[PDB]
Amino acid sequence: SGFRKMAFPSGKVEGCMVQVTCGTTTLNGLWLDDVVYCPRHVICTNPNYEDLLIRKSNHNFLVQAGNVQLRVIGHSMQNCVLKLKVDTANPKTPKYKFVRIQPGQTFSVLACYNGSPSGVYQCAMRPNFTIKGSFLNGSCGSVGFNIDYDCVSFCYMHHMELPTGVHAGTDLEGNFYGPFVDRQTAQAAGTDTTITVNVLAWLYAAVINGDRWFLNRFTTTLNDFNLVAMKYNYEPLTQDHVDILGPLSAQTGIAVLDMCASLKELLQNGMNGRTILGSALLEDEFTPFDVVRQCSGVTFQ
Amino acid sequence: SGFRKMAFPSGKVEGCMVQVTCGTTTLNGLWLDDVVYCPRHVICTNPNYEDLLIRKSNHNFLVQAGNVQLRVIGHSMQNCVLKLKVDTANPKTPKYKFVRIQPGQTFSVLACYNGSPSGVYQCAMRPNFTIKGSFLNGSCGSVGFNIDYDCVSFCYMHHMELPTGVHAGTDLEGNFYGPFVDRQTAQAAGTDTTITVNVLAWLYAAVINGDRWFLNRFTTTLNDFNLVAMKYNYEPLTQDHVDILGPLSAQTGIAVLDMCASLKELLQNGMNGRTILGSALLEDEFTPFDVVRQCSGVTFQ
Repeated sequence: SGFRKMAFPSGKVEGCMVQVTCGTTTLNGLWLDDVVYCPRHVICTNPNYEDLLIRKSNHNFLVQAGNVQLRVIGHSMQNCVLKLKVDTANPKTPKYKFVRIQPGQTFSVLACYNGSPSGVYQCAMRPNFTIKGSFLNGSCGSVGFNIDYDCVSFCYMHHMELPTGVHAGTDLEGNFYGPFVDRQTAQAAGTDTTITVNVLAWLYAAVINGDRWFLNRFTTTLNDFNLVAMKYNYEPLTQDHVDILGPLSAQTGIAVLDMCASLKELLQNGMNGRTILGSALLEDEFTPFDVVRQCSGVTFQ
Repeated sequence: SGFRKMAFPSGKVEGCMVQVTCGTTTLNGLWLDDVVYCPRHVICTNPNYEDLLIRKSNHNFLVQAGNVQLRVIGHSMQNCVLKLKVDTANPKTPKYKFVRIQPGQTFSVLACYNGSPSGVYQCAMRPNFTIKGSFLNGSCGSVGFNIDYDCVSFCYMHHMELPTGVHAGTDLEGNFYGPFVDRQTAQAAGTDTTITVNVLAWLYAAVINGDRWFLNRFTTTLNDFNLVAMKYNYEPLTQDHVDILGPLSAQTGIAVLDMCASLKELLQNGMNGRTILGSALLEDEFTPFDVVRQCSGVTFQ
């Protein structure tokens, strides 16, 4: 019992974190097999990165894997990330994949400085394709990921802080999440929404953990919910959402539409000083999978 | 910028997590050098563990380090943990220490099942020597820890869930945190309090992150604060607390006693629908060190 913002064990990823330096720019790189991935704004000197990259040679890239120099024997650009071919395959290379996540999906971040892992936290991709992360100067290149049995699914590389303090970055093929670019523009996060399906998964987590207050006798149709949801800046709840909550509905015997009625009342009346799962806010950064994982027993390795 | 419940990178500890089986009991063990540490309630069959342990032989203990059997060549009891001498030193043994933490101090938990690491989360030792953790059956033996440069300071081994769903365990010498025992009694958590020094450190974290609302013109003496603190079930604030908040007072230029006056008003008026650092509650599970670490840049490896 208990419920915690849990992150995946980070060792498999720590073994891949390196330091990439070229010029006066130092950031973090991801070393898989004989490639080191890192953000392309490490390239020297309003940019045009194809120009700047042809301007460069391998020996410009200093790659530090712990105490060991790493010799760059080739480079290339893949959208907003640099692929730096090195002469050594990372012996600690886990089985891995590059996958792109949907808004509302969660992942773990291994925040890094100078290729040294600093901390690990769990977060979600906001519906506006930002993440509310914790990053300081030099965290560029830190990656986000999930673990499934033994496989590391890399989904995120960190590029920049947006003026509101939220964070933007790319998948591991270099394609940004959201309408953001790796150059200095006036770019801002669009207005965010609350991930309704996640809040419902969290409420089930509260019920599983004995917090049964918020529940009620009422029920509601999906349409009538979404009419109230939209009013409170909540994502629409789809039939697929309802199906994905099914197993949690089963395990607790509270029908999905019943839980929506509780959410409806929670939105309309607030919480009146009570709390759910140690929180005075409705939490939207736990998916249905996260709840099941943290309430059934599933491990990884 | 941003602020997250961050946990230490867990790889150094994952390399030490093993599986310990004897009888029909399976739990997690900690493999450092040629010792495997684990809770003693793994011993077979109202207990008297000295009796039960002399009843046993090495070959009763099945120790699984991944795919590799581990041969137990000796055992012994150290308070509530079992030390199982094995014939192989853990090649992945990090530099480490066994340290005992004070209530109010935080640590990372690597929740494990069957020696396989499941997740990592940050938590604090409650003033009543419980932790609000996230554990399922089989998490016994999961360890808590901090990392300081390269050194893993093991501070916690998980033993049991208390009737309120909070968690109790020992340091790595087997001495419990709080008045709890590893036998079936009516034991319960005593009434908890809020870790005042931590809430103040968190408020500084909010100020550092632009959340400047809660602040005010007022001030307060330490005595007058504690008179209001005690009323709201908050730990007393000591002069040493005030000194430890010093650097954060400096960095933000809000005197410690001024921040206490804001806390005083927050306790007296509540938050009026606003939030601090994404929370509608005053958070007491970040120490002054945690805030500085997550707002200055400090790494580990």
